[PDB]
Formats: sequence, structure tokens, C-alpha cells
Amino acid sequence: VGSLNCIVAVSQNMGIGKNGDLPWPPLRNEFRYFQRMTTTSSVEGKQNLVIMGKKTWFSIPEKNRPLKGRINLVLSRELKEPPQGAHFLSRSLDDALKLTEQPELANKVDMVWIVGGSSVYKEAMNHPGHLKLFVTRIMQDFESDTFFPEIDLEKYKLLPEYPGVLSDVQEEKGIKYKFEVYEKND
Ligand SMILES: COc1cc(N(C)C[C@@H]2CCC3=C(C2)C(N)=N[C@@H](N)N3)cc(OC)c1OC
Repeated sequence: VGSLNCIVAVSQNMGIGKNGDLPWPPLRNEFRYFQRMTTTSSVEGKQNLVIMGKKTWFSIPEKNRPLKGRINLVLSRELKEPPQGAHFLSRSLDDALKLTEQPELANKVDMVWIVGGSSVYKEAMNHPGHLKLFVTRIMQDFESDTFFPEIDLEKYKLLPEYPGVLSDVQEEKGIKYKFEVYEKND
């Protein structure tokens, strides 16, 4: 099976990218939380599937692509074939999810993680079913050119706690941040 999850790190001004990189300086424990959250599977035989748009894929340094221990799928209407290193290419969220039934991606996937960018996140939030949003709130403003959509607070609900998610405010390089989990089911 699995579940459908979105993971994102956002500045106060809802920024997630700037010219191909993150808006903020490197936050090592944020990177570690991202890697752990998306990689961990305790089902023998499966791996998580990570879904990302073209901009996100290329924002990841070549030394870190494909994301080890995970099935990498790029979502794009403009690419003609899977970028080098990616396992699959799909033209829409719908098709990607459809892909996780057919013979190859069915017996193999545990969780599904949507890791960016803006358009995929949009696609996903407006997708039927039970979605969880894993949100890293970076408590500072940063100049950005890519953003995360606002979260209807009325619609999604904030989970006071979730297993493997720290409750306390973190700090690195003088930047404070906290982890939050939201959920919906429509
Ligand atoms: C600039 O260097 C790097 C950039 C990236 N990007 C852009 C993907 C980002 C990383 C952090 C993050 C992402 C995806 C997310 N969707 N949700 C949260 N919470 N956090 C990934 C890297 O390694 C995996 C990397 O190498 C260290």
C-alpha cells in the first residue's frame, strides 16, 4: 500500500527556492530530517517512492541524485524521456499514482513522498484522499522565486504529535525552525 505524503521546508514568506537552490544557507539537520523521513521503510521488500517536478530534480546536486534507497520519479509535461538517474517519468500526479499498481511499481512501493515543487504540491493538495503534509517552518523571511501554496487551516488539521517528529524549536546557524504535521482526508 502506502500513504500519500508531502514534505516541504518553507520560509515565513512561504518561499521554497531561489535560482535553483534553497533560499537559506544549508541547514544540516533539516537535510537529515528530510533524508530520514523519505528513506525510512520498515516493510521488508519495499522502498518509498519520491515524486518530484523537473525544477526540484535539477535543484538537487548531481552528487545526490538519484536519492539513494528510494524509487525516483520525475513529473513533467516537457521532458521527452526520464532524466539520467531517474527511474520513471510521468506526465501527471494521476499517472504516477496509476503507475504504482502496474506490475513493477506495486509489489515494490511502501510510502509515496511528494518532495516538490510548487506545481506538484498544488496538484497533490487538490487530490482526493487522505494526504499528510510534513512542514518545516523556517522562522525568517528569505528572498525566493518559488513558493508553497497557503494551507487552508480550516481544511487541513495540525497533528499535535506524530511518531518520529520533534516537537521542539530547532536552531542552526542562528535560524530557528520547527517541524509540523498536517492532515486531510476527502
Ligand atoms: C542544496 O543542496 C541540496 C538540495 C536538495 N534539495 C533542493 C531538495 C530539498 C532538501 C530539503 C527539503 C526538501 C527538498 C523538502 N522537500 N522538504 C524538506 N523538509 N526539506 C537536496 C539535497 O540533498 C538531498 C541537497 O544536498 C544536500
